[PDB]
Amino acid sequence: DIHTTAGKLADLRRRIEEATHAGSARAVEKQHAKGKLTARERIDLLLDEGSFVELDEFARHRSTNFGLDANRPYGDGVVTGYGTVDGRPVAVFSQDFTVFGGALGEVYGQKIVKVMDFALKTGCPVVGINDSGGARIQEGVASLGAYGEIFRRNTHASGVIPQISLVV
Amino acid sequence: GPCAGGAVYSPAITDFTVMVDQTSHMFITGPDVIKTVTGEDVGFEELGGARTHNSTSGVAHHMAGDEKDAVEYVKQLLSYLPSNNLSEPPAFPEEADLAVTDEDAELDTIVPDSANQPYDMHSVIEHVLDDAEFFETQPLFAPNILTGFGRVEGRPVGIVANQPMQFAGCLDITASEKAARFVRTCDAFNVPVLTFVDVPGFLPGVDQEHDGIIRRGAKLIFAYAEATVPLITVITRKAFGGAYVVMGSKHLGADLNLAWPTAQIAVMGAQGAVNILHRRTIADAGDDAEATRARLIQEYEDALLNPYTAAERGYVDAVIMPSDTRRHIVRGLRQLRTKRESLPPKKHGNIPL
Amino acid sequence: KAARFVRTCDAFNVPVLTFVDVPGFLPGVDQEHDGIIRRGAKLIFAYAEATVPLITVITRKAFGGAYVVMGSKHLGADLNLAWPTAQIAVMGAQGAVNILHRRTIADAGDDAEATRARLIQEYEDALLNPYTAAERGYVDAVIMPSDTRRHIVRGLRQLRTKRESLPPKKHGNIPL
Amino acid sequence: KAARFVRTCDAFNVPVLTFVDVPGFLPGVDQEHDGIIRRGAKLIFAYAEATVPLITVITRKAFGGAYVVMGSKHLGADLNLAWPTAQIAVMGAQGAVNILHRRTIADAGDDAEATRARLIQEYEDALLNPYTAAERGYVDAVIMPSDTRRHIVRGLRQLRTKRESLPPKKHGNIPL
Repeated sequence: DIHTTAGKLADLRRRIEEATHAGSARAVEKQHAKGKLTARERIDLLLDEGSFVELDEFARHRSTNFGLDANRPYGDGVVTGYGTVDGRPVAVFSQDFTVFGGALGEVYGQKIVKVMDFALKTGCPVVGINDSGGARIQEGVASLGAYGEIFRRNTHASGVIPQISLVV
Repeated sequence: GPCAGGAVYSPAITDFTVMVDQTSHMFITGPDVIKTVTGEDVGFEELGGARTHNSTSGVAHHMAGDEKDAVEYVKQLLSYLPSNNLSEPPAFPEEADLAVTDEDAELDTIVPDSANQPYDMHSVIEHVLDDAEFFETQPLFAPNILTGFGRVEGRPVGIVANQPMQFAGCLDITASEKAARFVRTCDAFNVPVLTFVDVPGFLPGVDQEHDGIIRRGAKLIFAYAEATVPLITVITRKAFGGAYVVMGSKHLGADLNLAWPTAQIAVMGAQGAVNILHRRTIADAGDDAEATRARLIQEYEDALLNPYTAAERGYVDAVIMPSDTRRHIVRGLRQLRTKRESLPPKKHGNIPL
Repeated sequence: KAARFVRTCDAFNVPVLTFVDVPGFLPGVDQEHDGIIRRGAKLIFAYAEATVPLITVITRKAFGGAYVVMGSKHLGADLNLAWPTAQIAVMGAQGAVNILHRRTIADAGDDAEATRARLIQEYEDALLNPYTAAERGYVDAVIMPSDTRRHIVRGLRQLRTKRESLPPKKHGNIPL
Repeated sequence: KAARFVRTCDAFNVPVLTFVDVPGFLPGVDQEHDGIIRRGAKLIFAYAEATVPLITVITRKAFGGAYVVMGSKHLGADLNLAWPTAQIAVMGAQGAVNILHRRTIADAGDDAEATRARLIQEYEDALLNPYTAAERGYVDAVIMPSDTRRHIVRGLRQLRTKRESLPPKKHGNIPL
């Protein structure tokens, strides 16, 4: 059902599949056409097996501009979380080009800020995996605000925690 | 033994007070003076015995059966705390096996189908702690909330959790003060705090309001917002209105907030919500008030009485399978143990009293 | 009420002046069951924690624990004054003589109830004053009531530069 | 030029006032090959690093990344003002409509070039202003141009006591 504990658990499983498979099929395949991996496969390559703990897996955008609300993919275009690399703590974000062309929006901006704050708070490096067409135009100035919030963190974290950018 | 007159204020300022049933008493004024001044008759045990101070006054943290048991309780207490505030609690490191065990699976079915049927939160707590060992403090006082210590991978942690099995697990004056001082005790001594949430709201009552729930309930919010030790919160089932915010929410500073699929995070109950949200649509076409309302209530429950809207906004970091709580707590504490945080400089805060 | 007020003044660098006339704590089962032990201890904590200037003046009653609680020198008060009318003692004379001379009435209680009055009178004239406290320096001076304003003004002038701190800590653990 | 100047002011406790009218970054292969990515980032770093009072006024153009770079609130500006003539948006209307309506012209391009003008006009009157930024609090107020001096004077009076710091570090690692 849906009104029983068992049904609620089954429901989570369905959402998990959807979240782990966001981004249209005709996009995930084109990316694969090139010598590229998915945003999630890149995180797997980097982090030690079984160490990845995802944050905001079910985040969804709040825009209603230019029909953007027609689809609200779980994760909103970026995969974020914490894990370990060679047994040491690392925070990571991996932009998903298959979702809205990887264009950076408000919630997608906020997810990056959350991992950045987590890294600063716990004192570990941040590895950012970039693959984005640019700002999510539909969101207007909200997209620029998101960039700004990230830039501020980059600057405050400079010389505090290692920040490595992987551009793929 | 006896602790009478102003002398009781010393133990009061200390962190934990342990009494012995039937052979220890604490009181500012004795029965004699009370009788001559107020004419009221009261016995020593009823006035300030160990049971009284562990269940009514909120002064004692434990009632032992005898002196030997009391001393053991003290040793246990010390084993979870550091020697001073410059050190992290004493730890005997041990790597946990994160493979899902039969015990972990038990959590998937611990939550009843019926919303009003309670479950013992003690079981949830024990499932995430090493050896399923939970050292409870103030068990007899404000049973609607649980406080105590445990260990995760050998490292001491503090626990705060609503108990739906007692008084519906609602937050009242006593529960708020009980949990508030415990969180501050943990924080002052570098002990991480794990919070388990299942709160329907605040306990209704003219007595609660007249006794100062506004200023006393706020102590818990202050405790969580002030804490700089690692804070991990898990919402098992109910999380409505202000109570949701008070129980170690991310908005107060919780570092990792998890929610089971059974979690219901909403501003208020569905019935109460629809009466407001739809008072006009229900006024019109009064030929079907009870039919239109019932339909509106069902839709509100199915749409918002879950944790997915909070998850959309990042108020909760993840919605997890109940059986995966231990894994999330273990991996969470590993990363958060290096947490460094500070509040604005000040002589001290001005917490409500 | 007083506890939070003191902490507010202290947090914001405002000196605190305390005037004392307290016979003790209000007796009552409700007081005990409602937590007077942990709630009354808040006032002690506030005074002991304070680093702002603290001047206390005992007009008249200052008995037992209440005496200690009301900005006593023992908690850290910087200047403690007492009027001649002050009565600083462990407890009331009656309650004292009953203890101190309990075994010296029980003997031939016949024609002894009247004599209690005399021993009580002796305890009051001997100890219900501020001079024993003054001998020990618990109070810095016994002053004429009319001299109170002078003492407060001159006191604050000197204490204005007070610098004091508590042991390093994230925060205290005041009773809640 | 602006980056070092801002850092100089900040190092020596001098408040910084920024006036904005930027259409974007200067296009050019030379700009890219010469390192605009690392050199342009210096200005962002300077504003984000600054702890001196920061007041910014957008007169007119504020598009894309350039908007963020010119002392935006997102970098830490304390008071951000905008005149009614300000145009705060992701990019120019033309470049926007081309994207936002790319698939809704490609269909029957015949008699469609003229209609682009209308959609462009709609984007300008709807978004090329400072009101969407104001709805979100990106700018603290939309003011009359003549009211600028008043806002700056009153702003600096309050911000003069600003106290802020960055995370502890030996030093930052600004792009070089």
